[PDB]
Amino acid sequence: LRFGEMERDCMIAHGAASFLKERLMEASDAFRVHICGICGLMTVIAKLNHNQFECKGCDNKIDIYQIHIPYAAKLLFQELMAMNITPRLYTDRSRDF
Amino acid sequence: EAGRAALYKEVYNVIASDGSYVNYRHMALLVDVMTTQGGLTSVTRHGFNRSNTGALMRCSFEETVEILFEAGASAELDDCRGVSENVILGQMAPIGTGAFDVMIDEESLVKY
Amino acid sequence: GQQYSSAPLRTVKEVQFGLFSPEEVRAISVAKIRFPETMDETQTRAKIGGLNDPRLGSIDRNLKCQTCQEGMNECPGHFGHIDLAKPVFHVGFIAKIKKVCECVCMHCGKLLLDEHNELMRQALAIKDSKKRFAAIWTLCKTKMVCETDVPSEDDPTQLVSRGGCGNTQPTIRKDGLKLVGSWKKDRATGDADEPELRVLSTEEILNIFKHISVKDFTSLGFNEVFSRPEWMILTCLPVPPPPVRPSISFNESQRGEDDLTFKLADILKANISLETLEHNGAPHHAIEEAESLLQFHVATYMDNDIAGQPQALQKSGRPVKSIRARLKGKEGRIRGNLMGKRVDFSARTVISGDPNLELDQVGVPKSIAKTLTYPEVVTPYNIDRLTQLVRNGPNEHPGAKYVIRDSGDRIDLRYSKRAGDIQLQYGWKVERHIMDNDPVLFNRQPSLHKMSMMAHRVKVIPYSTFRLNLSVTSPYNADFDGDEMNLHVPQSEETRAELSQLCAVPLQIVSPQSNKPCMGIVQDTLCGIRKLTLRDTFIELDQVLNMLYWVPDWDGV
Amino acid sequence: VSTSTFQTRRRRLKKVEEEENAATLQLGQEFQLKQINHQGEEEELIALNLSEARLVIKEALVERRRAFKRSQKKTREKELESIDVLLEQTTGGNNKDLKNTMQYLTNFSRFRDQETVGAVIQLLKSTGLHPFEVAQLGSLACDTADEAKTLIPSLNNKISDDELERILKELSNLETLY
Amino acid sequence: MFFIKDLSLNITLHPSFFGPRMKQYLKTKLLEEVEGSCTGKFGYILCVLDYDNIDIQRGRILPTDGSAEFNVKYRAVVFKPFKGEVVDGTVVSCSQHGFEVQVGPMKVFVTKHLMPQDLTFNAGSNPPSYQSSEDVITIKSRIRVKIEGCISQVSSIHAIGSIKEDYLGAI
Amino acid sequence: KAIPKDQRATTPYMTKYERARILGTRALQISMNAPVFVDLEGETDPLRIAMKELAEKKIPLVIRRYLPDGSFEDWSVEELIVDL
Amino acid sequence: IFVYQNNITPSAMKLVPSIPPATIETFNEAALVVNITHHELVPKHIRLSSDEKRELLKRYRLKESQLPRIQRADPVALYLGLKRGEVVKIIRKSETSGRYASYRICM
Amino acid sequence: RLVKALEDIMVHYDNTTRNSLGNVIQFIYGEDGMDAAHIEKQSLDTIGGSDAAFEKRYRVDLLNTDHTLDPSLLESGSEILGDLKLQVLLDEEYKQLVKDRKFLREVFVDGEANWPLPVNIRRIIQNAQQTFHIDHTKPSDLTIKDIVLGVKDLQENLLVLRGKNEIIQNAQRDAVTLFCCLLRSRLATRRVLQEYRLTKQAFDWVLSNIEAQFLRSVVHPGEMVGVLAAQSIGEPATQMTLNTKKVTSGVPRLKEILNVAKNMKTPSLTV
DNA sequence: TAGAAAGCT
DNA sequence: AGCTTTCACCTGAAA
Ligand SMILES: Nc1nc2c(ncn2[C@@H]2O[C@H](COP(=O)(O)CP(=O)(O)OP(=O)(O)O)[C@@H](O)[C@H]2O)c(=O)[nH]1
Ligand SMILES: [Mg+2]
Ligand SMILES: [Zn+2]
Ligand SMILES: [Zn+2]
Ligand SMILES: [Zn+2]
Repeated sequence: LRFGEMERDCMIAHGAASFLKERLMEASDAFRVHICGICGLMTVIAKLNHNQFECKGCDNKIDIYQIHIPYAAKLLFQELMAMNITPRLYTDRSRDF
Repeated sequence: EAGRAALYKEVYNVIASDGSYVNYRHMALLVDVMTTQGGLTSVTRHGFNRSNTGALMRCSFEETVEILFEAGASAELDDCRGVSENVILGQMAPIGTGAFDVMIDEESLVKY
Repeated sequence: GQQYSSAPLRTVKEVQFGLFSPEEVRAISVAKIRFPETMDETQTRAKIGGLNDPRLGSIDRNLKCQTCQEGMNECPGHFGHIDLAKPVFHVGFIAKIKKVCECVCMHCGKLLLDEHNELMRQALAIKDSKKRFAAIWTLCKTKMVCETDVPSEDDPTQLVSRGGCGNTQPTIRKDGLKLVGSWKKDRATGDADEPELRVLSTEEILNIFKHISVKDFTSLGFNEVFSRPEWMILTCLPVPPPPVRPSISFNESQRGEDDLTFKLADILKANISLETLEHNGAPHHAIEEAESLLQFHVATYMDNDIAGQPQALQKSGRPVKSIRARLKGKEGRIRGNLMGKRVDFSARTVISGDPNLELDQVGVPKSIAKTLTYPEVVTPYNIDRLTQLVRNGPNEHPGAKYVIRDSGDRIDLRYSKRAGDIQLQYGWKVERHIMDNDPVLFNRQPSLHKMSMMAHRVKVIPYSTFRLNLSVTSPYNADFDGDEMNLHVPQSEETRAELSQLCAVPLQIVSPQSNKPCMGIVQDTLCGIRKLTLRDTFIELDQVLNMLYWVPDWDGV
Repeated sequence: VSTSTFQTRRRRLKKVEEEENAATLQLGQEFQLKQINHQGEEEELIALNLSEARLVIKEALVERRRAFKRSQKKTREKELESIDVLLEQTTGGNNKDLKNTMQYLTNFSRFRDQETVGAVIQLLKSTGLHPFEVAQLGSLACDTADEAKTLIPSLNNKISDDELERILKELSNLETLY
Repeated sequence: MFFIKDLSLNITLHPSFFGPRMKQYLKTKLLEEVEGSCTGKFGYILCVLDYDNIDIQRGRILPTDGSAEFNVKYRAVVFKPFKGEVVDGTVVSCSQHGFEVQVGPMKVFVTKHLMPQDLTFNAGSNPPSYQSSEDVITIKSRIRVKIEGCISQVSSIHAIGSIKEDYLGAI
Repeated sequence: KAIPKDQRATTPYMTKYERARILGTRALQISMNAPVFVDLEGETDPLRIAMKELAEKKIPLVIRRYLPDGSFEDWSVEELIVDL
Repeated sequence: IFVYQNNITPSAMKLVPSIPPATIETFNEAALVVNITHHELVPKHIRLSSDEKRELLKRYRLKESQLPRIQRADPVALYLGLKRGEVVKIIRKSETSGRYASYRICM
Repeated sequence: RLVKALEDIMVHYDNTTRNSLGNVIQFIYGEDGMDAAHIEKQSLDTIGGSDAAFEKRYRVDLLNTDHTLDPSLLESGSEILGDLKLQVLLDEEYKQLVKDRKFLREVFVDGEANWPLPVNIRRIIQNAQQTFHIDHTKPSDLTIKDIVLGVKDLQENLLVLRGKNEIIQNAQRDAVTLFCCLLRSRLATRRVLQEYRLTKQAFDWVLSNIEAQFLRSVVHPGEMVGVLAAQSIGEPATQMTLNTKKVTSGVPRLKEILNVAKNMKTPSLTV
């Protein structure tokens, strides 16, 4: 069934923070990517069986994180990337405000 | 400041035209929202959606791709403070239930 | 159900937007993407070491990925690349590319105005990365000459020599995908009367952009790290992997490649024409022809719905669907796949009202209850109850559909040979039926209210309708003239609490919208309440006793 | 999940330069002379001598045994068997590295006592050398100031041949006669 | 060498352990992971110091599962080798190719060529030995090696060394 | 930065959301076979054990109330008034 | 302040920013005929001192940007001779509170 | 449009109303800091009527033989007469009630007395009456100090904003301004004693309830007011259509407004 | 389906 | 400079 844009809105009005996440992720979409800590991209070769994780073209074999995002966003990211845009994802912050 | 008063007067006048009653605060907020930027910032594709809120938040209304192309060009940094950007990322929004963090205190956990 | 990964699990706190550096595109790429040939190793069903898996993502399903060993679910795609024969404008940046030229010298790469001009230092002052560029542009568009010497920040007699280059600046306009200028000229001080009308090559603009000082471009929209202006022009094109452009491989010996798989092939094809065209006996006009064709294919791949008419249609008359169009709202990625989603654990049926239902309840048909499942953790509290639901089966009401071990493997209670002989274990999950008094989210689109979605109490009933209490009609805007409603089931003890503690029908009784209660006594009850409470209305003892008993909390008095 | 440090530096996109490590005291980014203790305060790098180190571990492992039996309420060849006992009690055993480290430290230790090691630490921390040099001068026994300035090439101009030769004489006097 | 580095690990507890013997488990889980560990960044993490005063901090309960993340602030003894470092160690193995020397937790290997020419291999000896016109290097002997280069390798940091230079070799 | 317990300014009373979240948290934890801090007087639903834990103010949870700027105020469920 | 009848030529107006720290203002006689401040909908706007402002900002943990903004050109900002960065405490009477204090920083 | 324009606004832990940027929209939610749910249209008795009727209802003069409270009202009535000290506390009272009236007539200029306000005071006194079995014959156990002072004290406890400093504390006053006007209007000495006929326990219970009832009424930080308000203006606009001088009105005027349309359909001045 | 914000002669 | 030229449109359910 559809939990459309309007349904999301009442869920916000309500404050049901987790319930909104649950519908969007667990009760739907939800995927697990491996991202590089240098260039916040899905570049990571995740051989999660031999515990090796690399991002050649960073040569990073250390600063790798695991993130949970909707498979649509994973898609959206790759889509924008294919159109020469870098949607870099960072697990830390720097601005503060 | 007078512009704001007129803006609400005229807003309220529509709500009360149908006879219906909406509590002051609501219209007051929309009026205040349009007002705060310094002038009459419209509830349009080029009025509010033109402000400095996050790229992912703004892209979720009207200039979807066009926004994301400018995002890349001016190398924008998304706050991930907005509801929308969290919905997109599939993270618990900082809304109601998510506006604060929960912690265990080993101290009290020992007291009991 | 994705496997355990060592990698520390975190959340996104920042999204750093930027542009792909052709150097990055190369580095990150697990292959190039040399052939337009899809796959079929010379008709042999299996991917070609040229397009869609020359290390890439993975088709086949019963085939692990060529780079990471994961395969299908667990394996996001791995990007590819295509070294273009000649640089091409990115269709989106086409305007900014032009607006950048309009601001800088088309020969030396220095800003057409600087700190020596008053209005410029004032426009340069502006803190906003877009508003700065806005003012900078409107100022520099009209400056048609790169100045060698400018009057000093003190006197007009002693003119300060800023940067060099005297060159006249072209007047740019677009011919759709082509940037063409018109240099003012001089001939006996006047002329134009007839100017110099040369078209600006991608490669020239590219070179001028490279020469734009870091300081200069940072004063314009740009950023030396993530978005240099030179990166608006495409040299190395990133090839998206299968997940993006799936091969919908129907039956067996039959393809079903995505529009984008054909558009990239079109680009590949267009590139090899231009590559050999210029390596071989270059008939020069035929190059500026094979070039413009590549600039088009790469253009329409990203955005097919451009102003300059040619719709670039698939050989079926139908236009080729751009990446841009996928993202474009009310359906498509952002709006329809991310802000809105199709969801599991949801039910919809025709609604009809019940007077012998409590306000906060919802009649749920036995079929829908037998379909909808809650994941419960085998705790010493329920350990007993749960085994009985598990024993009960997925076919008979208070029962369960699955048992999920610690081992993260599903037990299909429906078919499993051990459906009886299944002793539980704490920490396991019993996916049980939706039972009486579980919280659920009831909904009626519209959905213009905080109130158009409320949390109810399940009360399983016969017959195929959702049975709601009549007084809770008004806040949904529901009627029973053919109306259907949605029901969503929470999954965590956490999300149940969310519904129960915030979104429940009794909590919603008083509307913040209008500071007045949003539900009341309606229809039959409203009609009969007048009719009952007139001075004239009297009830005989026989009935009084029945009326009394009918009230559930009656004192017994 | 792995361990992090006090050094917070944000290398956003700009990966490298990974300038090699040498005895040009160009140690890691992590192994900076100017490091930071997790109380927020800046602190000089901690480098140890094979004994300053042996005594550190032994002590911490000993106080662990103390705390473990507290929470339970409700001669070189001879020191090797002695340490082997403590490790079997405090360490996970699977940590074969610490076992090897303790045997190496027990056999290659220059100073037997906490008084001796204490006194060594005084003598050496007078010099104003970079903790690495200071530890290496303590853990390695040298005679000629040349023997030293060759093995610790980081010294070279940092100290008078005679003065270093004075320290080396004093260090030799300290060496606990096994 | 042998450093005292201040470090921090992010450990995630399951709610089953939200009892009073919590700090007790957390501290023992830290020592599980961290102690014995080997990173290229900090080298060998051999021993966790000041067990009694390990900094727990408040643990933030994770949004969709009861687990709570603790950044356990700590301090330990680390051994991270470097090029140019002079190390005292004992031989382990011996071949035509060279000899492997045990220096603390790690092994430094010395090539037949990273040795002075006069020191020749002798296969016909129990166990194998490297014989010079003065001294003999064999399985139990002590050596002072100059680390020429390091390789960060999973559970170890192997290295190559020289005994050809002055003031180096057997001792 | 972390506002000190004395300099605290937020509602001394627990927000409708905090209450919903602590009950939801304890319930999820209790369910995940966590240690129950109260006498289950025949109780078997984690959400009712959660309310019981909350009614005796015997929940070891701490609300970190972040402020617009970033600074925050730490409050205990043991100290937050429940007029809700 | 220079109250002009009909116009000030662009020749003359170039002399307006010439003499700092002193500031020059121009008001069209025709605008002044009626006082805008006296109007029903225009409430009490008050200039804040550098100290008053520093405190307002501190007390509400604000960055100057985070403040509701008054335009430089605002009929009231002109009346009061507001300058970029100066704050106005705006006091309106509320149908909800009785009296409400707003704040506007300049642009 | 309204929702996408407001979504990110909510009450933060300082009673402020801010967006994703954290830019202040409102300083205190709905210029009073109250949740709309806990508000009922209450009557500001003080505002209307003759200055004569006002005098009759609120004036206590322990120095005049006719304007004292008859000892039928309270036990103290006999001993209360002529007390200059107490009469300064009532002069204090009546001088504030007058001040209040002049202010109310400044705000609601048409003299409209019915305003949506928290804590139903009418009900509290009504409920106290049956809760305590108030004898509309016998005299009260209250003092003039019991009333005048107790109400003054309750007011200091009606907290919306907490912070210790002028900026915040002065803002606290401002938020509670109108409620207090009503509180004083409905809890004046003559009123409490003649009309309500409350005992001390009754009056002490009325005060403890207004206190609690008020504190319940304040907005909860986290409250998603962006969407709340956007849907509150949004939903009615839909039932204007989706169901069954001459100026442009309804959906088109609303559309005209939100867009901030320059060239409007029916422009007009009201001179 | 019609309304403003770019840029045109 | 002023007219021209240029650039989103309700929610879920259906075949
Ligand atoms: N959001 C939308 N709601 C719609 C739409 N079409 C119908 N409705 C809903 O349908 C309902 C009105 O239904 P009808 O036209 O069938 C009403 P009926 O003539 O039987 O009624 P009375 O109101 O009782 O005189 C009302 O709740 C609307 O929300 C639509 O296109 N969009
Ligand atoms: Mg209907
Ligand atoms: Zn990377
Ligand atoms: Zn792969
Ligand atoms: Zn030039």
